[PDB]
Amino acid sequence: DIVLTQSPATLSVTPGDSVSLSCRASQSISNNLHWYQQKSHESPRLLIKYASQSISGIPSRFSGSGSGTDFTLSINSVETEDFGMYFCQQSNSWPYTFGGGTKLEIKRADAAPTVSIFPPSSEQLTSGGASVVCFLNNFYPKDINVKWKIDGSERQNGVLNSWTDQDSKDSTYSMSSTLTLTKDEYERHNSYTCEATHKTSTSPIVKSFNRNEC
Amino acid sequence: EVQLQESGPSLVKPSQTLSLTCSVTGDSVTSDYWSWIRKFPGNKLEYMGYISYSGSTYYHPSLKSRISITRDTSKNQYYLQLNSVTTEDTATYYCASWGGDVWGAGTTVTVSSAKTTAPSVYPLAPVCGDTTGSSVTLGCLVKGYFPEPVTLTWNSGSLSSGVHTFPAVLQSDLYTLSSSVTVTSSTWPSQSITCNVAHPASSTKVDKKI
Amino acid sequence: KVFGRCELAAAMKRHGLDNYRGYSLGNWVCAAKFESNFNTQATNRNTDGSTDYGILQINSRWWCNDGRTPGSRNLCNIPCSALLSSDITASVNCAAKIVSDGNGMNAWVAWRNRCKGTDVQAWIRGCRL
Repeated sequence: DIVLTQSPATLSVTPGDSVSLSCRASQSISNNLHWYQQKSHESPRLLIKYASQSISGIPSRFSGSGSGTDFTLSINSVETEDFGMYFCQQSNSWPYTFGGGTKLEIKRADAAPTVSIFPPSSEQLTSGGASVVCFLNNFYPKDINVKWKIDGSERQNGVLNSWTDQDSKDSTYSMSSTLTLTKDEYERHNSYTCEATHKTSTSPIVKSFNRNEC
Repeated sequence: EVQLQESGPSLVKPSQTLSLTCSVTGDSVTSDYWSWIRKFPGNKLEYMGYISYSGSTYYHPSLKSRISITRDTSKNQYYLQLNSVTTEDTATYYCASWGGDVWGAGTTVTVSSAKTTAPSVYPLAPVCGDTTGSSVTLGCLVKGYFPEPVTLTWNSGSLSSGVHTFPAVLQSDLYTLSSSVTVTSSTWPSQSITCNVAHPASSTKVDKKI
Repeated sequence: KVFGRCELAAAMKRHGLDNYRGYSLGNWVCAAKFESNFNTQATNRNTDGSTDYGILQINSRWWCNDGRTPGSRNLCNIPCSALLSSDITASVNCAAKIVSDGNGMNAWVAWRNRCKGTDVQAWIRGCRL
């Protein structure tokens, strides 16, 4: 099956900037390569067909080039409504296949996350469970690393993370990280920590609490 | 003037059959080749197959055997049948023209053996009520519900700024989600802040004062 | 426009027909030769009121709309006049859709009778493409 590799996986730009998205095929597909845009909560939209053919009704700022195994989708001065996902799809051979996509996101100034940690509620504990929650809000860029530590030991099991889409209001990102244990496990330990590493500082942001000495 | 629309069960149990209908309006179902494409979490698109004018079909080899695409010329609809599904078949399903110029809005189909389950709602407050700086962040943890979605508000909607409600994640077959709200330290605890969570599927709505 | 054999082979190659859905370029050059002698303006009227258009003689009853053909399906969603251009873009786009049906190139009777199974690559040998 033909594999389509898109690069970069993500790219952050300012409206007005021009960009070029790459799509490479594992086998030659001649001109049988198509470009789609898919914005949040919308269906895919065909932008360019057969590598470089224009489609009536698509803004002129979108153009495509390439042949064989190397293709490029170009956007002349990106507009505020152009942010979202872009995918390439080949129709040279069955099965038709899609590239992994390139995410076009809005560039803004870096911002460190505001971190808050929360112990298990009295109600969850009564029910026999124990979730420790950490919020990391309004940071930029999106890449960030969160590590949990219990009594000095890094903990991976029981950790679930969730990320919001880029914020419509301020173009930042937010994330929640939750460590879920049973009441018994939770009461067997004392120190609970969530550390966030972000490019806004070489020093990780550390939030913590001790179950036996609030 | 051609428009498409997917319809069918939003929930399918493991080992059972997934069925979707695509209603074509504006033109005949015999006026084009029609396809089914699905999108898995992580932005992974899969071209499931298509049915062309002669009635002939092409199916993705990874599916081959479990899939069938058919059409009804009288109702101007075409269909998708995917047998023996598993959790990995959970995705957003779209019907679209072979030319790619028209797409339905898409419909989510989740594969799970879970039964409707109301959420447990827990308050998230600072360790032993210690208010630090000039602002305070509180939260609400919604755990163990099925199926999605739930709607969460703060103070019945009267507290709407400084809120972050995160996408739900699957935890042992059930969904969990959280929401954080940030207010000035002069706001809380002087004024009560309550999380309201509604789960339509189970006809429940609970309030949790922080 | 009447194409030269190699000139068309190079154009069809640029338009993606070399190894499209398993068909080598030779099939398309040979098909074009028997359908229209490489003439983009070729037209043939049929008994049912339909007309074949272009270098690949595409029918107005199923594939394109000429605004005066009874039973028009317009499967390629294109006006037939687009299939008579010196620019083969429209004809190839349509051919690429026609051949995506299970019948493949058997859609072109001239191809079945004069090209299917032969040394179709002979049609592009000698060409510097």
